[PDB]
Amino acid sequence: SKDEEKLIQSVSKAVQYMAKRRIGALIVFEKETGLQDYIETGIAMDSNISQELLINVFIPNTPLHDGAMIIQGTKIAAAASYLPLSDSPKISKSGTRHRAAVGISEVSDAFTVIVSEETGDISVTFDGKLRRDISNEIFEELLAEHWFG
Amino acid sequence: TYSKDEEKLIQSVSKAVQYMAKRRIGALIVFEKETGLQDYIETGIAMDSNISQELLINVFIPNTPLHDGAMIIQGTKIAAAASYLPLSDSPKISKSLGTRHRAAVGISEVSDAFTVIVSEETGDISVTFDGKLRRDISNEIFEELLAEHWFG
Ligand SMILES: Nc1ncnc2c1ncn2[C@@H]1O[C@H](COP(=O)(O)CP(=O)(O)OP(=O)(O)O)[C@@H](O)[C@H]1O
Ligand SMILES: Nc1ncnc2c1ncn2[C@@H]1O[C@H](COP(=O)(O)CP(=O)(O)OP(=O)(O)O)[C@@H](O)[C@H]1O
Ligand SMILES: [Mn+2]
Repeated sequence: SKDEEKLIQSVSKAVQYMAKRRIGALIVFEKETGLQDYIETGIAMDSNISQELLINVFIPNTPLHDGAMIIQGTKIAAAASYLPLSDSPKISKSGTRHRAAVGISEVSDAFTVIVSEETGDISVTFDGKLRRDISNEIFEELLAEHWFG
Repeated sequence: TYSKDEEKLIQSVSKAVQYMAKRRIGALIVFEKETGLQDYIETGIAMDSNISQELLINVFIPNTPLHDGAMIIQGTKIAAAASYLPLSDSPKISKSLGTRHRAAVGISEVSDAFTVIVSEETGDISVTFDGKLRRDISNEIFEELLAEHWFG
């Protein structure tokens, strides 16, 4: 819908911004698995969403950059939350934010996007499986589909 | 005298303003009284967020989109960031002063809002209300003024 696409653009434009600037980011989009347990380990925001706020949160050396940001519907549920970590061998040993995204994907049906601190690649995790280095067009397609759809 | 959650907030704000004072990070926070600032809210970015010391710090970090302009609070929620306020033209304002000070004042003039400013250059905490700017208040005085202007 017309309003849903503004949010996809807001999110998609923020991760592209952080991709080029090499800012690591970890954003969880809640489906039907309740993530209120993982929200409560972070800082509550209950915030509306905007490309500018998404970028501010993940600025390095800031309080909210540490941990995952959790989205519930149209609002920022929390920032700086910690997700559990998977120990599966398929994970390449070459980041923790990648560990956290797979972790939450094994324990929930959430859709998580990761931007790599070192490479700037856009990766996603859902259904316990990591999808690495996807293009922006592919990312918007998947985000639209898992987030609303 | 004040509710436990009400005191949660002050502290939150108070710890955020102190952190930014020592680091010389400029900040501008407007607390809405009864004059509606929705016109000034609409010039920023909407947030409608809850308050925490950590978010207040993130907003005003230099070189970020949300740092330039004012943060406007309505009750318990951050209404918007990067809002712009009118600039005072009073002759008494010192040429030495920053735009934001100029701004706070301005806002003071046309509304009954309570505005706090931390100067990038000195780290001094100043507050604004009723067209009057009171410079360099101490942290203890700031919590007193904020509590009474914010929650009456
Ligand atoms: N429980 C948890 N759940 C989710 N994310 C976490 C987490 N603990 C830490 N993080 C994220 O992990 C990031 C830091 O990871 P680090 O301790 O620097 C190992 P790293 O990610 O491999 O660094 P690198 O990516 O540069 O190699 C933090 O910035 C935080 O965002
Ligand atoms: N109308 C307004 N309302 C609120 N804040 C304002 C404002 N106009 C400017 N500011 C604040 O003023 C600060 C910049 O001070 P200025 O006097 O404008 C030097 P500047 O060139 O604008 O700094 P810049 O280097 O960020 O451009 C900005 O952080 C912004 O926060
Ligand atoms: Mn200037």
